[PDB]
Amino acid sequence: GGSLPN
Amino acid sequence: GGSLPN
Amino acid sequence: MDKNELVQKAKLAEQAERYDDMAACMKSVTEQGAELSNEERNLLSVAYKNVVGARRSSWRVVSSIEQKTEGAEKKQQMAREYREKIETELRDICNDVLSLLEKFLIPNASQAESKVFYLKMKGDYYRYLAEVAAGDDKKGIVDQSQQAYQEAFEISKKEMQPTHPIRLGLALNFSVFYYEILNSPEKACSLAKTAFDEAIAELDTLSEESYKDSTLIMQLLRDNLTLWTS
Amino acid sequence: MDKNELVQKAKLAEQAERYDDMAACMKSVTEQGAELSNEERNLLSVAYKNVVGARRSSWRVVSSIEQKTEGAEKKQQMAREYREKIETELRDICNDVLSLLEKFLIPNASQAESKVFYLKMKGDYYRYLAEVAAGDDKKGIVDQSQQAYQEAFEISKKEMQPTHPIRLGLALNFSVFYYEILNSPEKACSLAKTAFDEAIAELDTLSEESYKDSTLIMQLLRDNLTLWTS
Repeated sequence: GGSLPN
Repeated sequence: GGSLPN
Repeated sequence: MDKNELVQKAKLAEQAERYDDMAACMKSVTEQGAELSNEERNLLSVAYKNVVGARRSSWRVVSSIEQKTEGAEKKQQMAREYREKIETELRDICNDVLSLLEKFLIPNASQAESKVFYLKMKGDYYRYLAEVAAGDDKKGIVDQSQQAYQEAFEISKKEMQPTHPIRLGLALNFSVFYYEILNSPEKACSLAKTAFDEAIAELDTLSEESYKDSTLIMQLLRDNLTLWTS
Repeated sequence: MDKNELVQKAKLAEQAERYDDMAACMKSVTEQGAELSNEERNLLSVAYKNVVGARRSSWRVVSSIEQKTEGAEKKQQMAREYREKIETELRDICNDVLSLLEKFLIPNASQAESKVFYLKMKGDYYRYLAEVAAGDDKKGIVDQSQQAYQEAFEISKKEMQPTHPIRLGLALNFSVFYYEILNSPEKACSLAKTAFDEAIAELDTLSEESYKDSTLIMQLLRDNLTLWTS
């Protein structure tokens, strides 16, 4: 859905 | 479910 | 600064979820000595509730980790130390809120609605101190919370209709105080059921501008009833 | 203090969601000059991502309020001022992260995996600066982000399999950089599709300990593809 999460 | 929320 | 300049910047901080900024602006509004409008009263309430609420949640997490590391000496000592640091932050936040209540908010409260609101807030933040206290200092903390709740409760029942959201929300937190702090599941259940039943018995007194607020608190009163009846 | 004392307290701060404490402990671990384990590397990454992520989210909220108050002079000026305050906080956070990368993290990175990780982090936090920058200073910021991403990308393709989560996560953020910063929806789509297709073409290279991480990033690559293809 976007950039890399944690 | 508990105390008063905002 | 200007009070309106401080208020709308607190509304911006709320949208940005920067509740430290939101509490700082509403604190300076209180420190100007003037009575708060109901809007400013709620902005101050929401701000410090989020500021103290973050420490309460972090305290519960670290406290629980402390008890599940019972047989882990090094891990439990770190959890105990971190819980004590969060506790010190939590006590400073409540002591500031209670300081603002006793110097500006409750003394200058001209209206019964605001006095019930601020006395409930005094009981709430003494209850937050009671959650992290122990011993005789806790007993004095608990009695302060009960005294503020009781006086607010007596004023609310004499001056407000049973469907008033502030009176309903006060009965909600007062019952929580009885269940969680005094471990009386039924001095809370009775209070919660009485507030719910008296609000349903006089549903004609409920206003269009406040009926979704009151109906929501009636749902919460009934949830605590169902949960405590288990 | 002791490094292990700083690390597990950062793990406690993560559970308590106190990311300012978590970033402070992992910063001191970095400032001790020693290379970070992959655990400490991720704790430092998660901590500052949450610290800078709160400002990015608050910046987006206040920035949007600033544009919807276009014909409200007094409200827009306050929104503009508050956005500038959040921006200053955001630039200080990235400048600290970039300072830690250039003094301790990238220079002491002995392994290709860690160097790709830190060079991706340098590109990420320059991208966060590019989100709030303008003019020629922005152009230099953007070129720094592209240089870090590109060098990390070339090392990752020479030293890692296409299913490596760090290589996949690098291609995910690099494509985001092309779409959101350079406004090239297809230098991003091609990069994202190439990373996805080459990972599916060599799914035999995926490890049991990292396959749920890699499969998740492949899902994110495909979501950006679907969204950018719209």
